Amino acid sequence: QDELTVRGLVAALLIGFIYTVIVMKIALTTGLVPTLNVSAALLSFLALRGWTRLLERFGVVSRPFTRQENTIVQTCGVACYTIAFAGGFGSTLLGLNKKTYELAGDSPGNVPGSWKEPGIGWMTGFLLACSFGGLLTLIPLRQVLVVDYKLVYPSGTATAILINGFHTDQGDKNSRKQIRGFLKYFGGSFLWSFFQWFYTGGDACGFVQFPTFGLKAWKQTFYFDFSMTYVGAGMICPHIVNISTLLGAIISWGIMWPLISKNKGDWYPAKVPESSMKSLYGYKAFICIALIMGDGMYHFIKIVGITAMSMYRQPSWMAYAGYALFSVLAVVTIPVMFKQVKWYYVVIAYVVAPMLGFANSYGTGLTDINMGYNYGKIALFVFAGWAGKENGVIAGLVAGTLVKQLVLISADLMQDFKTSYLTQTSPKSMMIAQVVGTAMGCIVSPLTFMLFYKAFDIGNPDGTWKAPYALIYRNMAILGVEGFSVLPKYCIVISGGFFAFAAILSITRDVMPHKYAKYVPLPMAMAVPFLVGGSFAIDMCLGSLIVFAWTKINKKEAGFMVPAVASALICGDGIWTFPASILALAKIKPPICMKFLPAA
Amino acid sequence: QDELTVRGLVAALLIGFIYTVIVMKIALTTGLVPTLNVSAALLSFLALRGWTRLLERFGVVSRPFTRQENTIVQTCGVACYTIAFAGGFGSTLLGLNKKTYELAGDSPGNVPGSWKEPGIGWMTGFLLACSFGGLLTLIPLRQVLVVDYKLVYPSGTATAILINGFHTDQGDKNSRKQIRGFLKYFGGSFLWSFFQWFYTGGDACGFVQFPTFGLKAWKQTFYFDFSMTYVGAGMICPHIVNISTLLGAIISWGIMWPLISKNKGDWYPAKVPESSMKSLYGYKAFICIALIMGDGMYHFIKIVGITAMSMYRQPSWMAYAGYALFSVLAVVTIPVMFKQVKWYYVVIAYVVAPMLGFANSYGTGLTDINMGYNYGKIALFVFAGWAGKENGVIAGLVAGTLVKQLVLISADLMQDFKTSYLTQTSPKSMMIAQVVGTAMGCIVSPLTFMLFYKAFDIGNPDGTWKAPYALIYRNMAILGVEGFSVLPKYCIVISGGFFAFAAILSITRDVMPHKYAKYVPLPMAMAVPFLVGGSFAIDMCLGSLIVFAWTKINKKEAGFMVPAVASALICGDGIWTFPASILALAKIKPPICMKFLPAA
Ligand SMILES: CC(C)CCC[C@@H](C)[C@H]1CC[C@H]2[C@@H]3CC=C4C[C@@H](OC(=O)CCC(=O)O)CC[C@]4(C)[C@H]3CC[C@]12C
Ligand SMILES: CC(C)CCC[C@@H](C)[C@H]1CC[C@H]2[C@@H]3CC=C4C[C@@H](OC(=O)CCC(=O)O)CC[C@]4(C)[C@H]3CC[C@]12C
Ligand SMILES: CC(C)CCC[C@@H](C)[C@H]1CC[C@H]2[C@@H]3CC=C4C[C@@H](OC(=O)CCC(=O)O)CC[C@]4(C)[C@H]3CC[C@]12C
Ligand SMILES: CC(C)CCC[C@@H](C)[C@H]1CC[C@H]2[C@@H]3CC=C4C[C@@H](OC(=O)CCC(=O)O)CC[C@]4(C)[C@H]3CC[C@]12C
Repeated sequence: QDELTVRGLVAALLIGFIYTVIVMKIALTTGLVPTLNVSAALLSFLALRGWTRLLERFGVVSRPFTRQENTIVQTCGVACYTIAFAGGFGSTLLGLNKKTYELAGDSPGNVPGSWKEPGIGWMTGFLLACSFGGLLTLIPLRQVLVVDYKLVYPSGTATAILINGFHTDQGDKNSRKQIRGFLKYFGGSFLWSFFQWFYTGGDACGFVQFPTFGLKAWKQTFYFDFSMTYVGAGMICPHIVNISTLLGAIISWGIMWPLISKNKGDWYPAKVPESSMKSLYGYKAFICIALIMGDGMYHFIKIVGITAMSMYRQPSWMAYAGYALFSVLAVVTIPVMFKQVKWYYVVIAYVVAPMLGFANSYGTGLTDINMGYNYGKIALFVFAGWAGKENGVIAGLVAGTLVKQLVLISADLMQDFKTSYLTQTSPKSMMIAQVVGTAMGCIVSPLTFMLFYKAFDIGNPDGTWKAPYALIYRNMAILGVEGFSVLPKYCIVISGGFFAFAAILSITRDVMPHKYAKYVPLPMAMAVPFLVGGSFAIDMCLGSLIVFAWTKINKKEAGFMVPAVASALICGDGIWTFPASILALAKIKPPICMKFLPAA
Repeated sequence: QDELTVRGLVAALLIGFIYTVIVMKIALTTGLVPTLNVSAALLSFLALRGWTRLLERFGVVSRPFTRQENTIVQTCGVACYTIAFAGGFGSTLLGLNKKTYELAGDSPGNVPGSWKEPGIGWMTGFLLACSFGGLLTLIPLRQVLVVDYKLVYPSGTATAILINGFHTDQGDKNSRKQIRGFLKYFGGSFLWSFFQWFYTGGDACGFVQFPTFGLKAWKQTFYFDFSMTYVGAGMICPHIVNISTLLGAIISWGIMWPLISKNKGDWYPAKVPESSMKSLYGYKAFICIALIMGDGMYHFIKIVGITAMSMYRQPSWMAYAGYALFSVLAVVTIPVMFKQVKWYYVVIAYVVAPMLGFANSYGTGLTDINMGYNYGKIALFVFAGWAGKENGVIAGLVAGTLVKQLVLISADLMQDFKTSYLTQTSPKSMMIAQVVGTAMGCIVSPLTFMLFYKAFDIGNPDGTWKAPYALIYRNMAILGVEGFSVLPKYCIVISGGFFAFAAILSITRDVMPHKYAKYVPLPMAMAVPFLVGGSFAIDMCLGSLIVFAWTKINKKEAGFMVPAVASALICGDGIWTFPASILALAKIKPPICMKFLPAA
């Protein structure tokens, strides 16, 4: 009790509903889904405190609003609208339409019978079959990642400190300074993000696209964006993670991509545009996943090996028993909706999902970057190649959704579990909130999507309701119909080499003594700057430099003030994401565009 | 003794010589003469300390290098290169050439016999006749302005604190914090100015031309440039000065100029470009000088009235006796060089010079802005109208130089006297340094100018050595040949109205009780934003806002730390002016141009 409340369920439903509308409409118009996890924590506090104070004003007495209750409300609210974008409503499930089929055009794999129309009944059934699969895998993941590996989730840590500060009324020698120090940088970060908004009024202009080291380095993604989220995240991360991130940027963007791009006419065709698996993006996706798989497989096998040895020498199996039940339920249900999907396609997806989900959850616990979109695109490509021209596009799209959603749900909610750990929230109550929130998400989102779908015209390339990613994901399946031959030359060989390189580094860190194991780079921390630019790496290294400078200047103060200052920078930028979404919701666009030119 | 040293004279000659070359070449190529007063103080310290330490390394003993000696060296050095730009070598004396005469073209007033060629003999004689006139007027001005009126010269105050910090080795509870606090902001301001340099690579782009309130307000000069000099200057100025500066910007740029510009076809011709006395710049120059004259005349008359009453009831006259001697020497000498100039033209110039010099020196003591260039342009216009088409262009140019130089010398060296006051430097030793420095300036500058003039081609509009202001000043004289009829409609009436308005405000402040005299705006502080934009006013108000916020937060700390922090911001930007000049000297230009566009 005192954590699961009726008022909390009502507040979570309201927050989950309004956030679903914001996420859905933005996805159906621009496709740039914002991260609104931090804003939900603030809205949960304001809504419930206002309700309690309203009762106080009228004389009605209510139960005290504690920090554990606030975490549960955010947890239920987050899972409600997470399905809105993790379910592929604007990316993959929208790519099954006949409208998207016609936009793709006449091409191999795009057979006349590979289009599906949206509907409330099948979408709700599709989500319920697969949404409750990731939740069961989370229970074993919480122990190994949050409490055993002690991974720091910067978004989870920042939200936990924010939630604690709201409910911390104790007067201590440090508590007062923690809150006041948090407020000074929270307001500054929010105003800084608010100020930047007026000058990001075009393609690649603003403080985000600032060439701090010149235009030549900026085009190589080696600039410094003024993002306090990445600076704040890097402050609470260990230096080895921040250094490893810089190495990945230098190896990929400073060495590898310039060298590989020198063969734009020999290795891969030059007529095809970039950002496609046939041209220079095959290297981006496959090498990046190779590093994570090379490191993720070693860790996952080691955990199984340790567990196997412990049992041989002698609720963990309860979660997997329930996971198998939902896995079978999905296997018997999904091919009924889609004749294209075969029964064993779903079995393979569910078998490798805990492994893929573990890798992304582990990666999110180091660099605060959720790479579940990359896994869905890779899973879409391989599954599309597992079927011929017939029943291939739908097979890739549907199988991609299962992998994309389960992996995204895992990483997103692991940070939410990190918040519960720091706020002394009961894990069993957290499990109930996610199940209730996910169940409502599987009902609200299909209803919300159909309300937009029926009222407006979605998918028109020359209209307000344009979904660019619906066609992009459709083209990935069409290109994925053909096998691995479409990948550029030496793409598999280099990926296999980096798989070995990732494997060697993982082994090297656990075999060498602890003295020399503090300097081995992390293979999957280096993998993040392979898809995103090196600007993220520079920001993380700046955060470590600030902590390194602060620690030397004042060892005592930096011990307890760095988490508070780092959280304020993350929260302040995170809070502004809600007004920025509303401005984007109301078609209000930035007035000015701060462009940089080479003294033309 | 201990202030006038042989090593100081040698160092001042070297600093004065190198600064003359930098000022002369920049004036002959771009015309944007930098303010290098702060950089001279640092170079004086480094040069002499290195000389003393070199003697220490070799075992040679030397007299201790004190703060008074440092002030004298900067004083002699500043006066040496001040004549380089205050003498109109690149603006007015270059406008007398036959090359400039041909560029002006066929127009009334530009008679065939109104060109003069440069020469070492007459230029040296011309300067010696008029350069030592302003110095004598300074001696009475020091008492009334520096010590009696207690005007704060932000550049003089900042240099004095910088010079004191170099020679302050005492260990006190506050002295250590004063120096360390100065160093933190001095390095930050220097790096900030250094960082901005790479992005100001074009016409109106960079952090200086930042539309902090939108593009509409920026075109109205109501933006916030990131200039730490103006922010630092406003911190040590009283709030009434900073508020009055904002009022002048709102009245002129927010009300007057938009309304007057609405008559671009009726009041003044629209074909003629702006920034000319015939179109919208007559209002800028005449109204701005009207406010200063309205306030300056009241103060100057009051000082004479107080002095007259004191004598009636009963070295001041020594300075004026010497000033009259040089005034007569100029009168008998200048018309010999120029047949165009008549004897009584010089007499009128020297009679009104102490009045004009007092007004600019008083204005420089409030807003740290030297407006002697405006007086020279106004003096050029009226004196050109005092002669017909014959002997009119030369009469305006020559008479403009006397007014421009004497007024510029007064304001520039009054800040130097403010430095001596705070550094406990002997005023009589300061007088000797200025005379020696001015005498060398009248010799080095004509030699330096002729070295460039003989070696290269100066005045070519399509060459590296282009002097835009030489022709602009030439056109002012040609337009000034015709009388006050060329001024736009109602220009004199509005200027006369603001003359009364300035007079009323000056009287109102001294007649009302001290309780209500703290809120009367200063007429000549409002006059500064009439020529420059309102961005300067905003920066000054930001500095007052910082002090107002700092004082409320910590009354004790803001008492002694504000001058140190304000000086560091001014000095840091001032020091960078020297490397920026060297980069401009070596034809090195900024790489990037940070342009702002309306989301085109
Ligand atoms: C003490 C700390 C704060 C150091 C400050 C960081 C410097 C190492 C950075 C800041 C500005 C940077 C410069 C910003 C811009 C350029 C322009 C760039 O020239 C271009 O190529 C621009 C486009 C073009 O000219 O074609 C060359 C690198 C350079 C000098 C960068 C080099 C590295 C600099 C000096
Ligand atoms: C200390 C922390 C806070 C970050 C500071 C990093 C920068 C000072 C340095 C480190 C890595 C450097 C980069 C390392 C590698 C490259 C690759 C190089 O790319 C190419 O070789 C061009 C290839 C082509 O022509 O396409 C251009 C310089 C650049 C961007 C360097 C620019 C300056 C960077 C970003
Ligand atoms: C708490 C403190 C820090 C307040 C922050 C200052 C605000 C009062 C300033 C900062 C940004 C300013 C905005 C910056 C840019 C614009 C664009 C401007 O639109 C334009 O006209 C741009 C050119 C065009 O669109 O044609 C309208 C004013 C506005 C909203 C400005 C209004 C005033 C703002 C919000
Ligand atoms: C508080 C301190 C630190 C300075 C902050 C000042 C700004 C918040 C305000 C004060 C004065 C304002 C200005 C007052 C007057 C005008 C005149 C107005 O000009 C016109 O009427 C346009 C004329 C034309 O169309 O040519 C445009 C708005 C502007 C620039 C305002 C923009 C916003 C300003 C700069």
